[PDB]
Amino acid sequence: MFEARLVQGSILKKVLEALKDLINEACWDISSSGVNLQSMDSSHVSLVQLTLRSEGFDTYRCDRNLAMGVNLTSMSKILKCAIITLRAEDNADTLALVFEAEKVSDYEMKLMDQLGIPEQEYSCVVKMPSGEFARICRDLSHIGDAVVISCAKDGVKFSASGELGNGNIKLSQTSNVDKEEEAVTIEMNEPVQLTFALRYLNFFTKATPLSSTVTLSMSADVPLVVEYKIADMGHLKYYLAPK
Amino acid sequence: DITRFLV
Repeated sequence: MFEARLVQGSILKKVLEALKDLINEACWDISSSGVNLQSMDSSHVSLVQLTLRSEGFDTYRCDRNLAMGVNLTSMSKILKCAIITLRAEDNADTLALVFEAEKVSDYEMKLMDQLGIPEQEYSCVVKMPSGEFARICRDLSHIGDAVVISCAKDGVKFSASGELGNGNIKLSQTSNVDKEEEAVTIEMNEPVQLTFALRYLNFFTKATPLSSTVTLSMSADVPLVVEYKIADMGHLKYYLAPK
Repeated sequence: DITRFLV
């Protein structure tokens, strides 16, 4: 059976908001170690990977591994009604959500009824403020359907083109940095230039409230990895296949 | 297509 308490309930609200628009239904893989979610979108262009470690929770019990098919819109709606306790019995078709912050609200959510990316190094890795990255993707999606991302040691460029015209955004490698989190840091072994659908990047930037920082990992002819840290708990990775 | 990258 599974039982976990998260005093910072807000994290779980944000995680769901970051996911529900891209993924309707997913299998939450729960173990002694923590929570795992891996799932592709219905159009098979992208894949999300969530990790929430057991140590990120206040209390946590999982006797043995169990998987729960979760409708993410339903869980979002339930989480919209929120100290959180999650509880699933053995052999059950419901997850129980018990909220707090005398008043107690109990929600019983109905449950529903293989393929993994290998681990690799990347030619070109970019760290930047997450708001800056969200803004860039939002802006450029008003010019075209796709972004060309060019990653070199001195900077990263984003370019779109469409009916109205074209646009180029250049961010330099930051230098005299005041705060760590406002830095634009690039680690380049090989330069890379690849094309990605902006519709999907704007799905990914819904994870912005989780983290002040986003990490972009690229290699030639392989999927883009967009990474958000979940402070003290884990991470959320989005993978996006190139055009 | 991302499937062709997944093992």
